[PDB]
Amino acid sequence: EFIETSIQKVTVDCKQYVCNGFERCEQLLEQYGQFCAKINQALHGVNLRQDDATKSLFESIRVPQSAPLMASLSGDYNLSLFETPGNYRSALEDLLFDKVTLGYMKGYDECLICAQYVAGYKVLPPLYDSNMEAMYTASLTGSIAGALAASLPFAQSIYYRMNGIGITQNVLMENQKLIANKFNQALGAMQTGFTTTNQAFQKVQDAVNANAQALSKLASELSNTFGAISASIGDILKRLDTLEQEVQIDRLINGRLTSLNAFVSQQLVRSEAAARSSQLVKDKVNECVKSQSSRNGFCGQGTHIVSFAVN
Amino acid sequence: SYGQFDMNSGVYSASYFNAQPRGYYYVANELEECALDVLFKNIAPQIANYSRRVFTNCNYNLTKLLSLVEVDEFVCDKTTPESLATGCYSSLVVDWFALPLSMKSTLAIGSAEAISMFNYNQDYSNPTCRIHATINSNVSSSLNFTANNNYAYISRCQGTDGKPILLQKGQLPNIACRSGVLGLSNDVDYFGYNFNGRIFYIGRKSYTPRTSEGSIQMVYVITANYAEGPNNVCPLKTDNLDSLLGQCIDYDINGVVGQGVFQKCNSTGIPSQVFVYDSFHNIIGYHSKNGTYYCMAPCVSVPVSVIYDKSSNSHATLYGSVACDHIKMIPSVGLLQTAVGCVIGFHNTSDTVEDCNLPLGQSLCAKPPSNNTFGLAVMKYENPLKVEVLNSSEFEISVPTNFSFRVTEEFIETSIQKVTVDCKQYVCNGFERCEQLLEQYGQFCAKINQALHGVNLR
Amino acid sequence: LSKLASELSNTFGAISASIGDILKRLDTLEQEVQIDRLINGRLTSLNAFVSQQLVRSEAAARSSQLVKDKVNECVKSQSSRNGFCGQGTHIVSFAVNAPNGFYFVHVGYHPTDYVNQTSAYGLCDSSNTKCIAAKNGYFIKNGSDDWMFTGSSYYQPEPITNFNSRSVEPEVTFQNLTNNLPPPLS
Amino acid sequence: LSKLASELSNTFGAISASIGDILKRLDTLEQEVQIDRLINGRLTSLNA
Amino acid sequence: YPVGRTYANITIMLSGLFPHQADKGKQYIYSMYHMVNDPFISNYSYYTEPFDNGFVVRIGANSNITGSSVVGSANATVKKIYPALMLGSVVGKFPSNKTGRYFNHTLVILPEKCGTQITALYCVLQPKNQTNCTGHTTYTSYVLVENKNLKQSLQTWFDLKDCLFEKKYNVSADEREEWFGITQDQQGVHLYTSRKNGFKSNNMFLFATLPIYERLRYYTVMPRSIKTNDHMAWSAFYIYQLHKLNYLVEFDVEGYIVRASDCGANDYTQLQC
Ligand SMILES: *[C@@H]1O[C@H](CO)[C@@H](O[C@@H]2O[C@H](CO)[C@@H](O[C@@H]3O[C@H](CO)[C@@H](O)[C@H](O)[C@@H]3O)[C@H](O)[C@H]2NC(C)=O)[C@H](O)[C@H]1NC(C)=O
Ligand SMILES: *[C@@H]1O[C@H](CO)[C@@H](O[C@@H]2O[C@H](CO)[C@@H](O[C@@H]3O[C@H](CO)[C@@H](O)[C@H](O)[C@@H]3O)[C@H](O)[C@H]2NC(C)=O)[C@H](O)[C@H]1NC(C)=O
Ligand SMILES: Nc1nc(=O)c2nc(CNc3ccc(C(=O)N[C@@H](CCC(=O)O)C(=O)O)cc3)cnc2[nH]1
Ligand SMILES: *[C@@H]1O[C@H](CO)[C@@H](O[C@@H]2O[C@H](CO)[C@@H](O)[C@H](O)[C@H]2NC(C)=O)[C@H](O)[C@H]1NC(C)=O
Ligand SMILES: CCCCC/C=C\C/C=C\CCCCCCCC(=O)O
Ligand SMILES: *[C@@H]1O[C@H](CO)[C@@H](O)[C@H](O)[C@H]1NC(C)=O
Ligand SMILES: *[C@@H]1O[C@H](CO)[C@@H](O)[C@H](O)[C@H]1NC(C)=O
Ligand SMILES: *[C@@H]1O[C@H](CO)[C@@H](O)[C@H](O)[C@H]1NC(C)=O
Ligand SMILES: *[C@@H]1O[C@H](CO)[C@@H](O)[C@H](O)[C@H]1NC(C)=O
Ligand SMILES: *[C@@H]1O[C@H](CO)[C@@H](O)[C@H](O)[C@H]1NC(C)=O
Ligand SMILES: *[C@@H]1O[C@H](CO)[C@@H](O)[C@H](O)[C@H]1NC(C)=O
Ligand SMILES: *[C@@H]1O[C@H](CO)[C@@H](O)[C@H](O)[C@H]1NC(C)=O
Repeated sequence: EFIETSIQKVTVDCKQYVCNGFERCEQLLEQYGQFCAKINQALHGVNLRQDDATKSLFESIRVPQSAPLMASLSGDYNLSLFETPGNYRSALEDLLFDKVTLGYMKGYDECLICAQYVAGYKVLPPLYDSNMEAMYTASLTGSIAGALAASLPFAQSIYYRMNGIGITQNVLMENQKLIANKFNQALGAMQTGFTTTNQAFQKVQDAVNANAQALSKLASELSNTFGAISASIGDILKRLDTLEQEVQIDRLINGRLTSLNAFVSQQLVRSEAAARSSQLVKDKVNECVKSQSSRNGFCGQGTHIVSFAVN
Repeated sequence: SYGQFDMNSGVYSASYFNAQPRGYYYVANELEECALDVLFKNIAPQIANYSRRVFTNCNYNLTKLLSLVEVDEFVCDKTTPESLATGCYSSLVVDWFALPLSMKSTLAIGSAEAISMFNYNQDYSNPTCRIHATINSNVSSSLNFTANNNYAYISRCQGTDGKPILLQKGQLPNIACRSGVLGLSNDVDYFGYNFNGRIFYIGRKSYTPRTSEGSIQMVYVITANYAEGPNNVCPLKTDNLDSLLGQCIDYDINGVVGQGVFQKCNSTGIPSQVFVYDSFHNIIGYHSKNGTYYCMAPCVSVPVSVIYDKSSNSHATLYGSVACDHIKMIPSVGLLQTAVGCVIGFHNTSDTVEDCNLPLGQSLCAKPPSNNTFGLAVMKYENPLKVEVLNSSEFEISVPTNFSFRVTEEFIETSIQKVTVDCKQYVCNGFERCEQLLEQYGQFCAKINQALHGVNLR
Repeated sequence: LSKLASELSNTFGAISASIGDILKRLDTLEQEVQIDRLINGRLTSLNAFVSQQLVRSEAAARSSQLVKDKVNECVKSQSSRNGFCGQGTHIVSFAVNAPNGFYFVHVGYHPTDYVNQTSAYGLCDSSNTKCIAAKNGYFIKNGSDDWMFTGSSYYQPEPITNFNSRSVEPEVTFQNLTNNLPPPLS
Repeated sequence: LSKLASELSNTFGAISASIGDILKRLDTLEQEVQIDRLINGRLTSLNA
Repeated sequence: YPVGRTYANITIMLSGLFPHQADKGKQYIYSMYHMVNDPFISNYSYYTEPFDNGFVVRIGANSNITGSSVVGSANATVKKIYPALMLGSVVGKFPSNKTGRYFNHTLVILPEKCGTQITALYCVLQPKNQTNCTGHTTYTSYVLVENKNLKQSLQTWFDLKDCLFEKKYNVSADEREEWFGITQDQQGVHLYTSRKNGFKSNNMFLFATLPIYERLRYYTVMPRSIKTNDHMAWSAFYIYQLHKLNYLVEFDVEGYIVRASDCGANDYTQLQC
């Protein structure tokens, strides 16, 4: 299961988007009334809300105790996908960030992002680094197999998980090697063949594609003529007189401000969805990961045994 | 930008700054002078059979032409005569005929006379300029401008079925009716015509294009095509490439102006047509006359941000992804390199902080300046108390020995402000004119009132 | 409300934002155009406010559901799960009113100082006759194979009785003892 | 759905809410302005 | 191809004048002299198809292969042969009650000197009064003949008066297929050919703008035969009529078009556009 708990932190300014730096368009925007300061205030508010939500989510992720050695070696099951070692990143997180079509120290000197920089908007970096996020995730492992805190081997913990489901002691002690083989077979079946036909990876790619499509639309509403003679304020300035320039620049300003307001409303709606997604992620971590659930359906289909969380 | 003095402490975004264009470039490959003297050289054509010329790859000098005419009225859409003498366009199409100023409203848009429907019908899809010019007697005698005293226009063009033949926009008149009108020598209103088997009904009505003093009145319709390619029709009115590269530079190449940076890219696209465009109709390419392909880009702004600190009154500047190199080459419009970007303030510190109310980006903080500038603090993870896994039957536990209560305060906003807006009182201010225009605008106040009533009831 | 009431001073590309000023200054065929621009701007602002209220209604409804859950879980009862009612192990919760919402006061436990100790899965006698296991606690040793009982959240050892010890099925992973056995194992 | 289909009868400042009515009445230059106003109104309704 | 600009490595929804899907169009074939004297020709020249927005022809397809003579009883290889086209404004009836007479200024296109030169004459033709060459009730279709300047045959079949620009263009002699399109705008008539900008693909570019300000409404294909026992066969050129349609094309690294869906052939192409 994948739960998208993030929104893109995007800031747009006043005059680089509505105008292209011409003093005529800036003067006609100042006579048009003051709107873009509201845009900046709203975007700053939603970015601050998202950063505080991320901080609260990762505060709720944190465990008081952890066993780093348990995930690496102790389990007879091949749980090396969640074993952490450049990047302190597990195998599953590397597979996720590698098999999708998704840095900041020299992003200007590269030149898609430069198209955003000329269009008049940027994508802010996340509050936590990728290494810090991966290490916060890796700290969650090492407390999954702990309590019924006390550090436990993974095999004994799996025995205690399956004892309360309804499998008795003699059953599990009779064929424990078959249990390990079944667990390793399920983990290997998940690891291989999950990049072409599954709903969760399709949802990951859909979220990334939607986050790209929002910026693509925000940059593509610059070429709309909006009923004017041209989409460039330079051509309107050069071609028409000082009395008909006002009408066409007014139509252009109307179009760009409508696009900006639509993007701001889209960001608000996505933030309201991401807050609920963050609450659901907190609930799933505090129910299925650190403990064993008693209610079916809330931690996937079937009777729950164990759960892991990765970035 | 925000409009108030007292500001909460936090990192903001404080608008981009562009690089001003330093220099000039100009190619404007040389062309031939126009043949516009033909507009004043031969006999003035009548409206029924009016001449049309198309000028391409041409240069014209407007002062020499306008020294010969006296403009009485110009009607222009999507363009202006001031722009025609300064700007360069792709193609020029000129129609001209003789017409007195007493019927200057016959060619007006929306007229219902015989000229607008059986003679030259103007096309409004490209920028046009219909000019009513009067040529006086002295200049007309100088350039051998004469009147034939036989000027007429088609007043009826009917087929065999007794219905008029409307003329499509921007086309020459119907060849049968034009030939029938031209062949006659008098004025008729309903006259049969035998056009090699076809039975056409035509009507010829004459007019006088001169005046008492002998000055001849003319109508000059000028259509200018602004196309996406290079502009080769220019009015008559610095350095070389690779002396400039990577600098924002305004163009004057083939009548196309703008701003941006040139670079020497590999040849891409067809070599004949000069410019190369993308999907968003933005020019990105340029093929020189020497075969060198210059790839073109906009000169890109620098993304900046401001870190402000109240209770210390300190402001610092961060750059979004800009390296210290691009800080040094161009004006901004110590420099510590950071994973986010170079900062003009700040001082380095070998410090860590558990949490920061002033985040900078990827796990970087900005502590308040309590030497003389901010301190670049880096947040890093603290580790939980590690517990070892034991293979034996005895396992390590961690039983606490002391504790203290921690009060957690949570606020959950579960209400919205119940607001109702009077649409008539908000859109208008009680004026009857605005109320009538809102009523003719289509009603919206009922839907607004229903929506607010629904959300308040919910 | 400030953004709603600040759109009355926006000219929207007209001569003035006062309809009376437009009425006085301009003729009719331009009066309709200027008032049309004003009407477009004001109706766009009104529709933006309507969409804002409709968006905030869903967040208010979700927060109302969350407040109901928190009141029915952490206030009237002690929550077994951790993290849903504040940081730490929950003790008690008081709910009070707030401006446009509810204010929650959760009282956690938050252990401060920890002791590193070892413990077994359970204590059994000789040839696995009958074995016991801890009930809300852990088994601790003084160092001379003297098994004692301690709490799961505080260190104060007490002798093992039949009341904090629950009988469990024998296994192989338990620790077998020989001398000074606890009274439940005798 | 009722609000979606009720914006077809909105004149939006134009002379008539029917494009066929505008086409037979006004000239070529005013047709562009009136159809632009109508297009803006319908697109605003669709985006809403 | 788009006029005046180049696109590269992109896919554009652009609208203009293009032929639609399928639409094999009219199929025209020329033939040798009857096997010596009495050159063999087809029904053309009595058909005046409407010009509409314009047309585009496939020049010299089905060449370099083994085919068959139209009048011959045996098989022979086929080479590219350039069509000669008539374009005019008003059509009427001949004195022999046959169709194909153009009563005002007409544009003819003639390839000359074994395909080395092509000319465009805007040359209004009077019917010459002779025994069988467009006389009184003694008519067969005019045939443009040449040995193994076609204007001499035209002046034998027609009378030339008020002739204007005789623009001549140089085309190389080759057996590769080409394309040729005629489009009329308010700037005049536009001729398109595939030989400009090198010869790499089947796309056509603007290469001539003849000042034809009269609206062309009809066109016909004048018959042409070659004097040549010997068995020499000639290729086929197909005429496709343009339409006011919309397309979605794809550009490669070079300024050329690889594939181009037609928005309206079927519903899936409507989605694809
Ligand atoms: C467009 O056409 C006009 C003609 O009306 C050009 O104006 C001409 O400009 C030249 C030089 O600027 C003038 O020549 C000068 O003449 C004086 C004596 O009159 C002489 O002392 C100077 O040394 C120089 O030779 C010329 O007189 C003037 N023509 C008229 C009628 O005044 C104009 O230059 C043209 N535009 C362009 C861009 O060339
Ligand atoms: C029938 O056979 C003849 C062989 O003489 C074919 O002519 C050859 O056609 C190919 C088509 O790819 C030509 O290659 C191209 O040549 C151009 C020339 O500039 C070059 O730029 C391209 O990259 C490509 O290499 C080839 O040159 C041409 N041969 C000659 C001597 O010109 C003809 O195409 C065949 N016709 C059919 C319908 O198959
Ligand atoms: N004078 C003359 N000219 C010719 O072109 C000719 N062609 C043939 C036979 N050659 C041909 C020419 C074209 C196709 C043909 O039309 N090819 C395909 C197209 C398939 C498709 O549309 O993808 C076909 O329809 O089979 C077949 C045989 C015989 N005698 C001739 N004689
Ligand atoms: C109708 O107008 C056309 C175009 O202006 C005239 O055609 C010109 O006639 C002169 C004199 O014969 C020639 O020198 C030009 O070459 C012709 N130009 C073209 C484009 O054909 C035509 O003479 C006019 N008709 C009448 C009856 O005057
Ligand atoms: C001018 C006639 C006055 C009396 C007409 C009375 C009634 C007919 C009603 C409507 C048609 C009016 C035609 C207007 C033509 C003027 C424009 C022009 O010619 O360019
Ligand atoms: C666990 O699985 C991975 C991939 O399936 C494999 O590379 C690794 O060797 C396995 N570990 C074992 C079998 O111990
Ligand atoms: C000083 O800044 C540099 C930036 O490259 C960094 O590498 C270094 O760790 C900093 N010194 C500290 C934090 O003591
Ligand atoms: C303890 O002794 C019992 C006696 O049968 C045995 O079953 C059990 O396995 C022993 N446990 C260990 C850890 O040796
Ligand atoms: C053309 O565009 C595609 C789009 O993904 C790109 O992958 C490719 O590198 C580009 N250049 C080519 C094909 O030379
Ligand atoms: C030949 O053309 C004439 C037109 O003059 C037409 O009537 C006849 O049907 C045509 N015959 C064939 C076989 O195409
Ligand atoms: C067409 O030809 C006829 C033949 O006499 C001539 O009278 C007529 O003027 C011609 N058409 C034009 C437009 O000149
Ligand atoms: C065309 O070819 C002829 C001879 O082949 C030559 O004299 C003439 O200059 C050529 N014209 C052009 C434009 O190449």
